[PDB]
Amino acid sequence: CIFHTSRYPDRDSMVCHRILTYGKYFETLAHDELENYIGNIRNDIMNN
Amino acid sequence: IKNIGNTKSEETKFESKNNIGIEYSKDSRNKLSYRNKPSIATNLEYKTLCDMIKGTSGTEKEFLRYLLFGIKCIKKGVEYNIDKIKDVSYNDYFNVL
Amino acid sequence: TQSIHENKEITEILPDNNPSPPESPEDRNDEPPED
Amino acid sequence: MNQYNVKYLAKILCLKTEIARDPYAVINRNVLLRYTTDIEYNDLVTLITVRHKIDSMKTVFQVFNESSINYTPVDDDYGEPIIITSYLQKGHNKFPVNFLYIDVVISDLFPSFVRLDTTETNIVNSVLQTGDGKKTLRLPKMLETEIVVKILYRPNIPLKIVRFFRNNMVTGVEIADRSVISVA
Amino acid sequence: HLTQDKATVRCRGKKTKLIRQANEGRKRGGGIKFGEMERDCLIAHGAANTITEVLKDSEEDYQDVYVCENCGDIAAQIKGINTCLRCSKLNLSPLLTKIDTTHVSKVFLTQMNARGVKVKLDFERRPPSFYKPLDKVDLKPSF
Amino acid sequence: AVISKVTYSLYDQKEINATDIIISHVKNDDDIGTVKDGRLGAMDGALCKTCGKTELECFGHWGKVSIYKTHIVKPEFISEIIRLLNHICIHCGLLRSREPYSDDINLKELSGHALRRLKDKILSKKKSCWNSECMQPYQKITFSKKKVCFVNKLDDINVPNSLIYQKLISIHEKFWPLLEIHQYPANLFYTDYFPIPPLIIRPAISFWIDSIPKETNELTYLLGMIVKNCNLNADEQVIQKAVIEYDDIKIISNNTTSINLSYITSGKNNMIRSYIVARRKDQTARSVIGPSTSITVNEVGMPAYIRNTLTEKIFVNAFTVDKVKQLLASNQVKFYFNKRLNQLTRIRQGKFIKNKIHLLPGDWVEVAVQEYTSIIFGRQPSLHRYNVIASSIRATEGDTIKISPGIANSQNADFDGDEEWMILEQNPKAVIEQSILMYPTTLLKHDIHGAPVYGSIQDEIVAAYSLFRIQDLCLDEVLNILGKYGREFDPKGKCKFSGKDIYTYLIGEKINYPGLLKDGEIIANDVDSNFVVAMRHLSLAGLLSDHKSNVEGINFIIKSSYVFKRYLSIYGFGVTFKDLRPNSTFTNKLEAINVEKIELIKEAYAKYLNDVRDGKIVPLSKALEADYVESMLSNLTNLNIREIEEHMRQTLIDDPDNNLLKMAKAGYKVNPTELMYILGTYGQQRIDGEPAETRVLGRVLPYYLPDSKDPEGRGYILNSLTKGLTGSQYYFSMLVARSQSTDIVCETSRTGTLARKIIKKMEDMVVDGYGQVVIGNTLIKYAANYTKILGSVCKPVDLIYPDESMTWYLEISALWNKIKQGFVYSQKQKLAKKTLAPFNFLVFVKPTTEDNAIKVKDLYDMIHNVIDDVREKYFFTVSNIDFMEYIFLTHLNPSRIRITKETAITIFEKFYEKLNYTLGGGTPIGIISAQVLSEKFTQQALSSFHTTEKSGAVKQKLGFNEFNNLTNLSKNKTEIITLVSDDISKLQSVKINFEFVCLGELNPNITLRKETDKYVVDIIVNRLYIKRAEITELVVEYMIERFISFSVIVKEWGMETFIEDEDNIRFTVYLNFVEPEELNLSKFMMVLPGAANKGKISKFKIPISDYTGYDDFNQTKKLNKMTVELMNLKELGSFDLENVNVYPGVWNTYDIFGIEAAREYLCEAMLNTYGEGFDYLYQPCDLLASLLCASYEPESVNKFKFGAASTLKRATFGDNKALLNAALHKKSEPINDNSSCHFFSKVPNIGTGYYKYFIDLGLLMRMER
Amino acid sequence: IGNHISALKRRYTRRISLFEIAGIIAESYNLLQRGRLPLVSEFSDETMKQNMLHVIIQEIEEGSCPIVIEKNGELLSVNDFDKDGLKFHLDYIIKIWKLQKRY
Ligand SMILES: [Mg+2]
Ligand SMILES: [Zn+2]
Ligand SMILES: [Zn+2]
Ligand SMILES: [Zn+2]
Repeated sequence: CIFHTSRYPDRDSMVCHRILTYGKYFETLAHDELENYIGNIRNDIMNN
Repeated sequence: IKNIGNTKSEETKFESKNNIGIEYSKDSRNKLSYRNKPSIATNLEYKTLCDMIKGTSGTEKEFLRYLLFGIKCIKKGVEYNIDKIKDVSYNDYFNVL
Repeated sequence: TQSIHENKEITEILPDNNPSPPESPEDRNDEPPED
Repeated sequence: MNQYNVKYLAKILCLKTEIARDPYAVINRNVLLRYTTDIEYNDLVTLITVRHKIDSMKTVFQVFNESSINYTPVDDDYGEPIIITSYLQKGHNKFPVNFLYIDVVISDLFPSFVRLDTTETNIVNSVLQTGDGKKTLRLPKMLETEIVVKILYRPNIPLKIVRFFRNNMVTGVEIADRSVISVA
Repeated sequence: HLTQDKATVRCRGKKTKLIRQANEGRKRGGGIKFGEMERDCLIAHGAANTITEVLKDSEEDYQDVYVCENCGDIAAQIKGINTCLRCSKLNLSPLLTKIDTTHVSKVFLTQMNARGVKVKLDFERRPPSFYKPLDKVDLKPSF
Repeated sequence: AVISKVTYSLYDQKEINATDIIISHVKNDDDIGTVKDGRLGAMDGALCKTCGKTELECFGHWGKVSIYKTHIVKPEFISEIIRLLNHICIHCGLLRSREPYSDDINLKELSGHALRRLKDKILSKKKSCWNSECMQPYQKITFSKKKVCFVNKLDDINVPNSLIYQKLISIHEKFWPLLEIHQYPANLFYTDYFPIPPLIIRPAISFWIDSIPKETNELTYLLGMIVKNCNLNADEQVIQKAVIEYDDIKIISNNTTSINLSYITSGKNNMIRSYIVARRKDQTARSVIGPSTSITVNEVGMPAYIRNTLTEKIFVNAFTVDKVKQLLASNQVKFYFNKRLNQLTRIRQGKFIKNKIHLLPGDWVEVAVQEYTSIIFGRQPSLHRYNVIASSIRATEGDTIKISPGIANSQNADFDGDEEWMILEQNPKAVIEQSILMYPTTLLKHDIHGAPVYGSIQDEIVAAYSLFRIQDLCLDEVLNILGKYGREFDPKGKCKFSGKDIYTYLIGEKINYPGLLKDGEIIANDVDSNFVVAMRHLSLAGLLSDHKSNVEGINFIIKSSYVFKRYLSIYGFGVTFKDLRPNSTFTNKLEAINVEKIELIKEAYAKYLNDVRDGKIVPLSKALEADYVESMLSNLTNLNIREIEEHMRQTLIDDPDNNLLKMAKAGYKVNPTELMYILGTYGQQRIDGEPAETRVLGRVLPYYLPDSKDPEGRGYILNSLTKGLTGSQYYFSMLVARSQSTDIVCETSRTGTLARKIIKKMEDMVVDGYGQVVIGNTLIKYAANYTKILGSVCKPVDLIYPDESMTWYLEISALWNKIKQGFVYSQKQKLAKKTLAPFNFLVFVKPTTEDNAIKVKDLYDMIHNVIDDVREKYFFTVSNIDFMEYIFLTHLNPSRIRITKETAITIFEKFYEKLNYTLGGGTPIGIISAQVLSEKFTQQALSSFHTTEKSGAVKQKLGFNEFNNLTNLSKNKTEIITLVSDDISKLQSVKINFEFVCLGELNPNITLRKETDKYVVDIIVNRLYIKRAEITELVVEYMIERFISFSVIVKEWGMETFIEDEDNIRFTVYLNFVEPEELNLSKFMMVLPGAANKGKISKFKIPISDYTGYDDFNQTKKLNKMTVELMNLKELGSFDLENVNVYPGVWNTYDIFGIEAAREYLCEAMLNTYGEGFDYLYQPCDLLASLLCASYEPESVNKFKFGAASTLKRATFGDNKALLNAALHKKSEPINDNSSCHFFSKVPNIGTGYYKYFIDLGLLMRMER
Repeated sequence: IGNHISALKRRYTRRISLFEIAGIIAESYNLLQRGRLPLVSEFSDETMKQNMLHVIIQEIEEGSCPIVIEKNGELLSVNDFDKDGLKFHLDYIIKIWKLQKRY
């Protein structure tokens, strides 16, 4: 890519991206909220 | 040709196999402060070099080196004047329509 | 078209289509740093 | 000073000769048609001889670098040395190298200008008054260090207004005026 | 896109509290905004009085307001007497003069004062002038 | 009673203390002593405890809070304090020099240079304290911006504000001018008290729901927070931080959302430019528009729902009292105003007050708006003057606002959903101004180019074209066409009539004009768009207006539009599908032609590629190969164009009544290119002037093989619209379309910003009372339009060069020699064809038969004497008007035409009328010019008028971007320098020494090998590449040798050259590198192709071209030309450029030639940015340039550097710091600018406001009852 | 030579344009609308039955217009301007006013 830049997939090309559908929003939010929940429980136990 | 230089002062688009060297040549830190003279002997069949290699440092030097090139061409048997060489015409390919 | 005083002609510049008027409004470290 | 910029300076030292002959003459490229020049170059002192065709009168200019000045008047001398400086400075006989990279006088961008006499100055001052007491308008400004001011210099005639004959695409020529402001 | 969903008109209505200008909103009976490009056009016509009247407060909202020529404060009215509190506290007797400006100008100036900038206004007292008869002028050519 | 001057400064500490209202508590039972107490002003449902008045009549009062021995810095001026700590010794408090402390020098009798030099010396001292009182080093204090305190850079030690205050207040008055101090350093701090502002600027915040409790104002909350830390007797940091976050939080933080004092002047949403120079209004409306044939250009149709809400005013006076009483009796009055009490009353139906209505002079009543009242209306955006006009009201049906199609073009309006807005202003002065100045009949002729702004559109054009051609009509048919205008038609003795007769009747005037008219009859072959459409140069209404007045022109427009629409009603018009494609013969033929030719082109290209792939020819460069292919494709497109033109001609022969070809002939929207798109081919699609670029496998789409050379694979479309594009062709078409839309959005954003800046800059430039152009107190131009005549009245006319057949040849040649300098321009490659006549005298010219004519001598004397008289009496002997005399001597030359004495007298009487009546003081010429320029470049940007092109040499671009660059006037950028000569050797030297070439460009054959004690590098070059680069073999040798000689990674080297054969050269290099060996070997082999070069690095080559230049109208020469980009001209100083004409950029030309040359350059370049046929824009550009060069140095449009712009003007422009600096410097200014007048509700010094009005009571007081 | 230029400029001051006459009419009309006394000859109760713009034009034409304008450091009444220019502009204004149903 250093020597032939135009022949390497560009950052705006669809070749190098994937797309999120309806269910993926819910999946990611569930992941993040569960992690925050467990973190808060750990912090409370440590403080107690 | 006289000494016209460049410094890190519009955008350019070179082939990137030449751009590396082109941008390397823009840094004054990559050049010696004084010329480094030749040390490996060559062109043993000529004494005009001794005339050119020292003393002559003006238009005479340019004239002498052009003479040397012409002498080499004459010995080889070539035109030695680039203006008198024929360039291939490509209009024969693209004259359709 | 014909030419009469071509050296004094005036060239028209007018868009054909224009935009319609407006309407009232009415950490998991899971992202690249993006340097 | 070098072997090329002296040829450019020789043309400025024909407009200066014309102004010496007549302080109210119009200055532009065409003036050069009435003069001839001879140049003798040397790294220490260059000699420029300006000759008026009809009169055959001579004027001799001696040109020196700023660093080394050794001036002694000669026959038909202009009466003052011509100095080439490294940077712009005040003085009608001092010219920076910046002015002499190209043949300035014959460029299409060289102006056409003249000095106003007393009658024309009075008319201009009268036109500028607003008619309400002594209030007046002001002309646009130009610096004293421009080459135009250097060319139009006389020891005993202060220069306050310069008139320009602008090229105009629809009327041919247009008249404008500027006032000269001093530089400290 | 239906005509009766876009039509609007205002005669009189509510004002905004801070600046006392016509409110905004089609559903709330707001007024159309006279922008500065329209102002440019009016100036290009040469209609000075028209633009002056457009940009001013309504003639029906006028009231007497006095300003102190010394410090620029709006004079208070105590027991029917116009007084500058700041200058009176300093034992001074400055002139109080009537002004006819917009409310938004007063708000802007007061805020600038709050930031520490003092704004003082002077007034023109040109000496009286008299009309004199003038000789006649024709201006026609000689034909 | 007239505000005339404004002064800014800072408050003294004693002034802050002068108040009896002390605030102490953050809370209290009744807010007494709090930041919300009622003594500071009235509030919701509460009278003011100070003056005892309601909110509508109380403007608030000031208070103070106590600070206990805590010195407080004023945030805005924090930086100022830093500036004052670099001129004194902190420890001993003395200046950083000793010269000021000398009695031998008195500063009173000296200023400017002396003070500035002394200040420079004092600042440059910067050394350990000279005096022995303390003998301490000088520190460097700065505001931390994280901790609210000043700290020393050398040592992180907090410096208390008390020390800084004590040191600063010690400076004596006599040294203030040296340090640029005006009032007092102590004015930069608060010491004993802090002010508390009134309640007017911080009323309780409400919401759209009445139930929701009102929330506290942010300013009040911040003031309470300040008060919280005051009585606590805390440190200075807490109070300082509270004050900073109350005033301007951005001083320390970086969030731009909190509300504080500075919010009023934050950004684009200033209080000035949202509520002072703009505002919402009461009597306004807005609605969708539609057309109407019953409304003339002077009128506007108002719907019922608007007529039933808006109201108009009737003033009570002796003339109207009875009418007002009748209206009150009839229940028609909606509002009443008592002027003596300033009281407004609404007359509700069924409920109102009778005794309260006592009508006295000066009162007024308001009733429903009536027909023929003037109203102001327009369509946004308001790009130029004609978007906002005042017209007479007519009652119409529906809920839409109706306009005549005759004004649609001037507003850039159509009827696919557009809306327009209305406002009603009823002040009597405004009424008169609306009735005269803003009336459409007064606006007929465009301000700059003078063509009418109203006319016909669309199918009317075709109607006009057809009407002129109809031949055999009886009287009944003529009268049916003429309709209500047929009453006065005169059938002299004829029984058959033509369309020419109808046109002659419509033009009821016997006038001549070369080309169009002879004795009032059209002598052109046809009537087309240029005769009847707005903004066109052959308008008939324009000639009629020039002959008499705007009333006649408007009448002709109305009447001709009516008759054109009657023609449409009687005969009809419509295009069908059969008009476009009766059968498939022609399209099939053209399709076959395209199919054959494209294959021929592909075969030729394949032959070339195959020959290169073998050893039969050296390949071309990429650029040249692309150029050859492009040439072949362009030839194919031109063949298609020629076929379409032949088809149009043949169809016209066979089917003379084809309606599509009628549209083409009349000059409306149809031409060979559009028909080629429909029936022929689409051609090449381009982005940024080139075909689409390859992206992955050397291709654009996977429909083509890797590294494909098929032109169709890079955007050449073969199909037409009737055939239908394929999917891949559709891709390229949509690429172009979508790029255009995106660019439109971006350009819409940028053009508005530039337009606003230009308008603000030029707003105050007007014509004075003597016909001169002035701004402020500076004379910009002696004669307003070169003529001291209204701009719309002057007329461009042919420039007739001297000829020996003319009558007064000597005088004419002398005048030409006097004025010719400006008629050769654009680097000597253009000759002017037009000049400017004062008023279009041609419509008054009539030939005569050589014996009733005026004698030659008398005519010459008349012209000469008139010109002399006008020269002295109207131009005061200063301006040059030789061009007027030249125009009169050439266009009325007896060898060209003979005229009677009466004709000449009429012409010159009209000349004097134009000189006397048309141009008046107060004309806003600057803003008109700004609007014209801005509207033009905006419309050109939004229509994609300019198309990018690829070039091999340096060129100056067109369009908005270049104009913006010119107005910015940025420094420290490369400029395009043009060199022109007649001897080509001088240019060739510069070319050889400046054009960039590198070894890699020559396609060498570098190889390397290692031998005992050496590395051998062979570089083989083909001579043809050397020849194409336009250099010699020794140039290549020198490049290589110069690179190797100065390399820092080469230890030992040697070179030799060999002639391999008739067409190859081998350069051999023997090398030994420095340690490390192999690493440096790899680096050398990597950088060799690009490092061995000569010339100035740039992306452009330097070809030398030839053209033909003018010396005069009859002298021509052949000139050579080249261009190069440079920072300055120093490098040229040693190249023998004698007799070489040099054209540099703006800053270089200013530095060498002066300010006048810079002005000329700017004017010409700005004009060039617009394109080819826009010469009429010369006058506006000339003004803008003159403004940018009004001082002794050029000045950008982004700044106010040399002009003495007032503080309020700068603040309106968007400075955001102007008021603070003005207060710091104690500036006192007059009130003359438009912005300043708007701020204080004064009448601007524009138009009617340019004069001052008085009333003479003498005659009233001489009358006795 | 200064006096000659001054005299020429004083003569130039007497020419009249649309802005000046429009301003004069606007001032006079505002004053009349708000209730000043008309200054026409033969003033009587029949004067109050006429059109106000007719009254303003009559005052201008018979030389009793009370408005005074300051132009180039001088104070001019409407009758100090060039007569033909005043007639020219008034004719145009009356035409367009008639088109508007005002006059
Ligand atoms: Mg539309
Ligand atoms: Zn006060
Ligand atoms: Zn109060
Ligand atoms: Zn010290």
